[PDB]
Amino acid sequence: QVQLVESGGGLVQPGGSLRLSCAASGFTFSNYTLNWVRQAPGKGLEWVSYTSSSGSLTGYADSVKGRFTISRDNSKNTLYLQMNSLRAEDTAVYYCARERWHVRGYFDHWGQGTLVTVSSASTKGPSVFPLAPSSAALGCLVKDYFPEPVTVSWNSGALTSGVHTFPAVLQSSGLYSLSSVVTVPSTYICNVNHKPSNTKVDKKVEP
Amino acid sequence: IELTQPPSVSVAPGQTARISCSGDSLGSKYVIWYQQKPGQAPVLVIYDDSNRPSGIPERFSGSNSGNTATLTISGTQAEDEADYYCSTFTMSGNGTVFGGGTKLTVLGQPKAAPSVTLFPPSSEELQANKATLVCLISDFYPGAVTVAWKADSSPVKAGVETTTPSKQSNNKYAASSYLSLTPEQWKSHRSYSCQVTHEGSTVEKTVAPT
Amino acid sequence: PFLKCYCSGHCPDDAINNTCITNGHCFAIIEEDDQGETTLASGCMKYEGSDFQCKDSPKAQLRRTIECCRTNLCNQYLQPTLPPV
Repeated sequence: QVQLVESGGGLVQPGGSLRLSCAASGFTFSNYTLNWVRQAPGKGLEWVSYTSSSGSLTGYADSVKGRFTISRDNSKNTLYLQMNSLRAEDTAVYYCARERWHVRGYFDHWGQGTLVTVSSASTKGPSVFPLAPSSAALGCLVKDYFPEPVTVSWNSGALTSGVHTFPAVLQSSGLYSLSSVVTVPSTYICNVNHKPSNTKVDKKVEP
Repeated sequence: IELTQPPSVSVAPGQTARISCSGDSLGSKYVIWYQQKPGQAPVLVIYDDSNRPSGIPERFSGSNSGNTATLTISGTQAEDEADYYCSTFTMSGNGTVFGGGTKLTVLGQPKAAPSVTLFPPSSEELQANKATLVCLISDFYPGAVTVAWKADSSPVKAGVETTTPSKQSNNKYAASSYLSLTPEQWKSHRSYSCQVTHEGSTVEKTVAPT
Repeated sequence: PFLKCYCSGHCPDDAINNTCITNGHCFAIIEEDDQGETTLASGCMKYEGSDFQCKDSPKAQLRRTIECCRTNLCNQYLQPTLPPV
């Protein structure tokens, strides 16, 4: 009953390095090729690296060649990935995966991944800009903050109906932005609260 | 060397779903398919172009010829909603390559086009030497859109930043996309546009400088 | 396509039984899973263009042995053995 468990992920600055491990069990480990495969939050699968069963053949994705070194220790039952010169592009959930061939290779078993997140972000309050209505919809652009979460109320709780605050993007920089938009007809303010950084901005939005 | 899948595909309950995967001479390569549900590891569903691992339902089959490989899910169910990725062996560095994956929606409600609101950069942000266009997409189903920005009808590659879709309180989907510009870039074009494509159908909103 | 192969374990459902046509090669394979269980299979290996690989698959699992040949029905006479350990 194969098992594969990644560990060692987490936070790092750009230029940093982490080492990921993944512990195998339920199979004679040194009989199989292992892979690293990753996935940036809500994007697609990207293959990173393989080592042959005996550890002697090794292979990489152009996007990581020279910065990541895969390896294994058939003594322990442990596969490694040394990630150096990290970049924002490297943030992704990392999976180790077992290769198995019938006629040709497939990955039959995967760990459940560790998240690696690369960012020199470390608490910064957001800048708020008003989304001026055209002639009606209007909003607040709450921009460039970190880390989650941020609350927006309108006219200190009074304005409740017709509001749609949107979930945030995780930008390349490693910072977030979100928007709250309210639908009205015809005096309006957003109360952006970012507890993580003692920031309370009220921005009166107008025409 | 490069696999192409449509971003999203949807079917009515019970109907057959076909998910395609295409690239140069794909049919001379063996294709492998994974299903992936929110919060978990991908799962092998088809392995030489068309073998089912024991324990994946007969409902799933795959075929491959020409430039096109296809995952076919006959009489499909709610439980089949997931992302599917194709893949094959590349000789670069001796690894594997994945399609961009496709989201299979099993229609649990009537299909609904998104509402798009587009805001230009505020004059306040412009004075701080920055510029962001905010494109708010909402009330759509299934929860899959492809977003394209235009300056004067030329595509805009850089500085776009899009969220994945999230369920709204009413079970339709929302998403946002932000385009970062230089103030001089903003003023230098005649207009910018946010183009949202949903279920093969496009809705477009557009803004202009002062 | 112009080659006929024996098949079992996983035959394409365009089988007149235990026969697939291909333009590539015939194969037989043996593999043992994570318990001592060994399963046989044979069938058609599709033509892969410039690429080809039968014995030389350094990335393939150890407990697997596959053999290929390119003559009408050549794989009936085919008896791959797992290495000994």
